Amino acid sequence: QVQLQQPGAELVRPGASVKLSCKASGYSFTRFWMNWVKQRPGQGLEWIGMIHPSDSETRLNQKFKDKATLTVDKSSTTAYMQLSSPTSEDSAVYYCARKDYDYDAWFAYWGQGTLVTVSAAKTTPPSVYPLAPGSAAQTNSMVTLGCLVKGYFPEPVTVTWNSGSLSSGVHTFPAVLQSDLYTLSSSVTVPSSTWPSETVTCNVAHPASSTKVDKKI
Amino acid sequence: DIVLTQSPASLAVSLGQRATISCRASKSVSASVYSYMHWYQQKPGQPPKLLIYLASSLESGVPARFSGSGSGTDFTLNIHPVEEEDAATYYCHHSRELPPAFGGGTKLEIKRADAAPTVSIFPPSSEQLTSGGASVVCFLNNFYPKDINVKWKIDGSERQNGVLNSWTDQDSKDSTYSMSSTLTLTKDEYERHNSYTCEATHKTSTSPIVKSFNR
Repeated sequence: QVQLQQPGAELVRPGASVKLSCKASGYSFTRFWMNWVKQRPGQGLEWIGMIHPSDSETRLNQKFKDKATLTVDKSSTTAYMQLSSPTSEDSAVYYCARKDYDYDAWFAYWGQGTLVTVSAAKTTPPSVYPLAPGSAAQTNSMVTLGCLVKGYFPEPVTVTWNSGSLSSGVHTFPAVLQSDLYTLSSSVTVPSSTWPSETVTCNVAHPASSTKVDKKI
Repeated sequence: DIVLTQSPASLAVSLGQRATISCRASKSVSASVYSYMHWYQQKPGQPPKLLIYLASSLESGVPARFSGSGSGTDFTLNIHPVEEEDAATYYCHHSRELPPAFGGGTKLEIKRADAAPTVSIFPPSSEQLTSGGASVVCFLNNFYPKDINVKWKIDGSERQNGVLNSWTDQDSKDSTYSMSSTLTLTKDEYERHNSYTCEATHKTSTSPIVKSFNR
């Protein structure tokens, strides 16, 4: 199974540099060309640069010229892209894809993606809190619960209910940036007969800080 | 180079109907009767996925309802019949010249009947109050269309400050919308008031939907 793996996210300060890795498996590494794409939320897709892994021949965009440096490691079957001096505009998700050439060149596979946040702030792990109704009139046969995730930088953060045991009635709301820290909430709706017997837990995981938080409602 | 202009920027089509999205190129991508175009589908939090290549050719594994047509500087993406799972952001790509670029994007939405929101309000947690802060959250789920407004009323008086609202995207299977409203206050601000009310203004209810609790 052809796959392109990438890190979850990367935090960088203004004026510094980053090195991103794209790992290919299940297929010959040098037999294809590695390409990079930039996606900033709301902006859409933007093309970065392509490279020939065998000879390390590069073609870069006039926009990204001198901003990015492409290199490959043929021993590890991994491709690298170095970005110098990221700015507030350079914050975005980066993808690496294998472009398949038959006549026209499309992308048959895409990487996992890496979120690059340019900021001077330091990683803050999230603080999870349970949300319980504590009251009701017995007007509903379903029980709604919620979980608050606040005070964490940078994005993203994983939120599941009972380690993903409940895939239904779950809603994960996008995060809102307040006071340099992101805050989101999530809700789950379980039958009124399930809640008394079964316990509902909020499973939160922060990849950057490598912390896992479990709070029972 | 070759620039792509997609119109419209957002489209809404009812289930069972046909969805047309145009991708116009500044210069001709046609080469030897074979035009360079690619239609990609990207759902939130995922990389794009190929649907039609060479503008005439459906990729193996993609449903037959996806198709494309056109030549030269004019191309279209036709989805008939549209399904609830088809809501996503579509892109068009051109390999003809260098550097390659992608279109502006078109967000497809499904048209259905209206739905009223389910309002649920959770008072601040005992753990958060121990730290000195207080956060009251109000969840609104399964309401269509997305146009809605929430108002916080403490002891019968409205407070517009300290509110954080977040709207979700269209649910693939449900095709509904959900939002949450967070009103942050300190421990003293929370203990000096009793009634906390969350209300919702939606086109399906002449009067706001009242949900509240007493400290």
